[PDB]
Amino acid sequence: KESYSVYVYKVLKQVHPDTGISSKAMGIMNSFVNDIFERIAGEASRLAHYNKRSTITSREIQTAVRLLLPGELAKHAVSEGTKAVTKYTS
Amino acid sequence: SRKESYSVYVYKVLKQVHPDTGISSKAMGIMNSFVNDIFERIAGEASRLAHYNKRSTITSREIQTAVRLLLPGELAKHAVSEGTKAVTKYTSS
Amino acid sequence: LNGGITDMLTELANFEKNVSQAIHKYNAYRKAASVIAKYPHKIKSGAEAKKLPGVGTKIAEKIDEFLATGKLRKLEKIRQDDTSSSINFLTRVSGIGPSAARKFVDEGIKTLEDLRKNEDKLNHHQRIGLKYFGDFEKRIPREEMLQMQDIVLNEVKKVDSEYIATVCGSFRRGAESSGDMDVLLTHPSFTSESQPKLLHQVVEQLQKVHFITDTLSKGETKFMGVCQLPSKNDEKEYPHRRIDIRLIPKDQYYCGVLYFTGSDIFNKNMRAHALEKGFTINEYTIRPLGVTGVAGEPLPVDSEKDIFDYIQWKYREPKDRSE
Amino acid sequence: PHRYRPGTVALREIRRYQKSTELLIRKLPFQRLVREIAQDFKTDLRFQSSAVMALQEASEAYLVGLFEDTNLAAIHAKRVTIMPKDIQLARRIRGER
Amino acid sequence: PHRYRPGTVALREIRRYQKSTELLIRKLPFQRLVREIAQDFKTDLRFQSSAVMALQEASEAYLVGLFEDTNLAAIHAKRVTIMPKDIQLARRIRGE
Amino acid sequence: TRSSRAGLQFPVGRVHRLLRKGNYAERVGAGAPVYLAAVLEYLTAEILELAGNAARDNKKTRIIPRHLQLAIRNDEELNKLLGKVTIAQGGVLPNIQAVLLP
Amino acid sequence: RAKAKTRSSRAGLQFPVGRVHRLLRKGNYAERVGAGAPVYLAAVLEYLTAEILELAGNAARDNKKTRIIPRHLQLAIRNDEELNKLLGKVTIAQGGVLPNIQAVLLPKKT
Amino acid sequence: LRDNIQGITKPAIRRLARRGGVKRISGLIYEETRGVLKVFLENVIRDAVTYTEHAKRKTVTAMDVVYALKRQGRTLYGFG
Amino acid sequence: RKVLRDNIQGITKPAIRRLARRGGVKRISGLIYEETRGVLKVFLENVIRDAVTYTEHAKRKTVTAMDVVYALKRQGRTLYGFG
DNA sequence: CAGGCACGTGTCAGATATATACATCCGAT
DNA sequence: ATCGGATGTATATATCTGACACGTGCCTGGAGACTAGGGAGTAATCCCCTTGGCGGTTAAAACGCGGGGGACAGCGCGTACGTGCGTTTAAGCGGTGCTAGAGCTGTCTACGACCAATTGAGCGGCCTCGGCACCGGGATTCTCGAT
DNA sequence: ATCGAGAATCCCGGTGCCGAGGCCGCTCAATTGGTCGTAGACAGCTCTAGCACCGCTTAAACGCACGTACGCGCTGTCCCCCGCGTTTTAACCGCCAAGGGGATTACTCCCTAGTCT
Repeated sequence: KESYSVYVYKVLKQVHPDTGISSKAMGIMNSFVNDIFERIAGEASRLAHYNKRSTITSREIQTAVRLLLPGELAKHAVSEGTKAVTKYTS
Repeated sequence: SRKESYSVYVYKVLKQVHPDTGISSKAMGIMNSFVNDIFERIAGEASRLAHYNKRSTITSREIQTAVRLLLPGELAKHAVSEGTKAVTKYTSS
Repeated sequence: LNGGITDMLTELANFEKNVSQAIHKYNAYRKAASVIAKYPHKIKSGAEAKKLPGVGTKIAEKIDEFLATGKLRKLEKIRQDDTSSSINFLTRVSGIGPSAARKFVDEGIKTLEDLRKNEDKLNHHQRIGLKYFGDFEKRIPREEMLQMQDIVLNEVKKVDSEYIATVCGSFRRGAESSGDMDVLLTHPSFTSESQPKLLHQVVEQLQKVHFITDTLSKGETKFMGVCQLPSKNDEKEYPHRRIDIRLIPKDQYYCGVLYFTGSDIFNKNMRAHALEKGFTINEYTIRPLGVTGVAGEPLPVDSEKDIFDYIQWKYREPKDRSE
Repeated sequence: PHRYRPGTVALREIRRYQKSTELLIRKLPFQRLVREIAQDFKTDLRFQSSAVMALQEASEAYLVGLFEDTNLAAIHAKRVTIMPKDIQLARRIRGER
Repeated sequence: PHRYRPGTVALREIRRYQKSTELLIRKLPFQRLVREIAQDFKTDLRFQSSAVMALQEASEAYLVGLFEDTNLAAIHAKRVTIMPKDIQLARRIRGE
Repeated sequence: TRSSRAGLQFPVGRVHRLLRKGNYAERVGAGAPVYLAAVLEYLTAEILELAGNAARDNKKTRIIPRHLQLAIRNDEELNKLLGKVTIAQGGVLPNIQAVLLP
Repeated sequence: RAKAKTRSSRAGLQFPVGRVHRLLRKGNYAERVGAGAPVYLAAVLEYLTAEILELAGNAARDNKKTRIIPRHLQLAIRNDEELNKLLGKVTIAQGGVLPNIQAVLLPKKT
Repeated sequence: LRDNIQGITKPAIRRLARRGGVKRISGLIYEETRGVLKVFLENVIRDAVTYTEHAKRKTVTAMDVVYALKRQGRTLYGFG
Repeated sequence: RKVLRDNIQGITKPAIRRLARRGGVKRISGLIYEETRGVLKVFLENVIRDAVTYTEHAKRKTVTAMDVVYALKRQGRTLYGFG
């Protein structure tokens, strides 16, 4: 029963409060988020394997995001992720 | 260091097939890279295919399915036949 | 009334804690035993315990099986299990616990005799706990504990007259007996925003007058050790007792005294009153709760009466802090 | 009578089919084709309806992309009418053959 | 005054460069170009020689494929000379 | 929970569980699920912003897969991130070559 | 304690089932690995390598050489119609390309 | 089941090509597009049926179809 | 320290001509050299970015060949031979 | 072991399309 | 001119949601001092592997120029492909009626995951001689100019 | 449709050369019994959704008739790149300094599952 429906709905309400999303587009977003998460996790896993390190950390996912996404999206994503992790640290 | 490769192995296969032929070092590294690439490809496909079906292990069935997936027609048919003969001879002990 | 049910719940809690690595089953069983021991009626069925909040399905079935048969098959089986019972017995030693219990039983050490024969396998804390196994399990009569308070206070004021030391706990609540000694110490020169030795002089002079005889652990703020009242040299010597001394900053000393005075049900009742009145109270400080829940800076505390005043609650004597 | 210039109603129809998001392929013939091409691999296998719909969607996307690319090739050839030479070259240059 | 007909010397060198397997690009200019592109990102980089060999011959493979597809595009237009418009066709329809 | 602690709306617990059960590495560090949650939140926020801006056009208050395909194809970088994926009943963005037009 | 015989000899293969088992273990593809999986994969690798070197050996033999170099390997891989499909996305160092000229590229003669 | 290939009709190909963005169509386009559609469909069905056979079930699933699609680069969204 | 500049012109016209002859063309239009140089520069930049990011990982200041063949494998090239 | 609770799952007024009649501009001849 | 068709507004369908209540597996356990150990970070080499000059040496790049073949327009038929109008044919839709297998749950039991000893197969040094890279001559083959 | 006169292009040995391949010593990771733990195999039970059938309705497909407009085909111009001398020049080819960093090895710090308060 894995789904990301409530979370993407919360994100949409946060960005566009007045706009609703249909069920078909909801499933498309579910598939898109699963695709991106699988891609990043696989890239991070093989990157950990090449460097002979046995654990995935914040640095390895940061590098995987740097490879996978194009330029300005990559820099925005890494900035937001570093902000989130340094918030969670404190 | 302790670098590992498929040197001894591919040389034995060649001498089994062609008794009067040698391999240059660059070509030997090429064969090594080819073997590693095919191994990684087949093992990754088998791993994914095991993960879908909620199974927690890799066995002969999904490797056979993987080599039916990546390998095309004739090559796949002969590879499946050779693999299944080999595994039957092994389990016969 | 219900002594057997409470005893069985206590035994099950002990087995869950020491054998099962299940602290939460142990806590649930102890809570059930406490709420059952306070029930002023002889239990007639597990469902009767189940109607009131507390006791769940498993404990109700176990109580029903006891009422039908007079025992629990699982409890009887685990009582005669040499490994589990040996682990449970070994966890009674101060310092020798679950990890040590499993390791010792795995290497054949199951009784106190094997522990004494294997001294080199025990650390200092485990060795001292083994040495005073009988003494530690004894309760302290209020008169002996008054005498220990007297000795501690004279030694503390001998170290420096500016020190403030308070014996908290069930004794401060007026109970006729306690299982150990709890002393809280402070000095005006030591605040939260200000010596690494202030505990040391008190500990050293308590060593000098031969009141405290063993040290289990000692740091700059917390000391746990073993003490014993001086003998008359013509009467039986007093058993060894556990003593803890906690150094707390002056701005947190009274909050610490309130925490370590208890009682526990009184602690949660006061904490819930503070929360429903807009304050958060911990062991150390008292802080406001905003309209968004954000905790503020700690408020100045100079007495227990102060803490009672902030939560608009009449100051209750520790004798009246049973719940 | 009033007739249209060749290409005019073609442009109207290209707009009306490019704006909307239909399936453009009759469901029953596609399903029959899928069942008839699947029986070669395994005899008497069942099909979920969503599987047939997914196959139709994938075929639509693949074919529409191929047609866009081969139109681009035809326009490259100083030509406006598409011929099968264009389709096979679009397939070959994309590595599919 | 014996001059070969235009195009014939083209086919016979086509035979030569399809029969042999060298690098077809000088090592030093390629290495300097690689170092320039590298220092565009970040400074103070050193390259192993195997790395720049890998870049060199991967680049040869890519350019060979691009010119093969460009030739296909040119022959499609009833033409034997490849102009850049063929290159944008190959790049566009290949999907890059 | 940690998602509130990290100031995020995607579930750090669920993505940590997936990293456990997806079998990518033998052990996973503490900040890995948090950092993935942040990245996924950013990507989803970008997609929904573009989709809502597209839905502002056509006077549609509800997101349609056609709107999502339009928003993806209009952007430059998101076009390349999702180049080899097809959106079901998404259609294509309107485009007619100049030579065809009279 | 009998005389140990390697599992590759038990299955009658040349590639090591043991090394493939080890790589499957510490490659993190699945939690558990069955017994027949490495021997099946080793047999598959045996067949693929045998095909490649047989074709490369033939390409060396009809080129009047008695040692396989990368040119022969790439010719053998790219010459076959379906073996190419397995390796259609790969480039081979010092490989070269097959000699092919389109018909219109040839002179019109006449 | 016999000539389902002719099931997809010439106006259907014409409409699909219109969505592709083309103006004029030859006569021979229809046979070539039928052939390429058949080869693409059998390429997808082979992998989908292989997945179904591995699962020991006698019905395919749309999940198998999207898996077979993702295997050969044509990723599909909106089905799981 | 010796900042390199103006090396894209180092890829000479005869080099592009030789690569084209290997490709199989008969004649070459005069202005495809600049386009080929641009095509090559963008391809090298795409590969080098991934290689440099791989080399930034593991805090290594030298770019080996194994990480760059990993970078080539990322972009659907899967180079054999080296490494 | 006991609670607390955050997702998952039915179920209905109502925003949200959605198809159907005229007026207007454009579009080709 | 001139006769007709894609967009703006009303306007009655229609319809697919979002908030609202149950249910049920997740989920954190609640406050913190130690505490004796495991991975991970840090300092100290060794050497080797890349970089930077240094001067010969010449294959290859740069350049110029005649001119010939192809890129590019332009014109002309002409047949293949758009529109347009019957008509007819099979697709959608809406029911029914079975029932094959998708999916779920409860036992076990036969595979695999660890784990000490043991050894033999594979990895580094280490020669050594032969397959093959050059290398001029001598025939062969290919190509262009006349006629 | 030929011949003839020159430029590429394979066959003759030789020459030597460096690396392919046995060979030996070493060592560490497959291999062999043994224990436990649990992951699927296998059964049985629901129940649902997928196949089959029938009728009704109507919108799209098919066939036929025209009109005409892009597609080839053929000339005609000219210009642009190719073939082939000359004239630089920068790539090779060793031949060393030299020093910076990538592996190894000993030492010390987050963390860590409890252990107890």
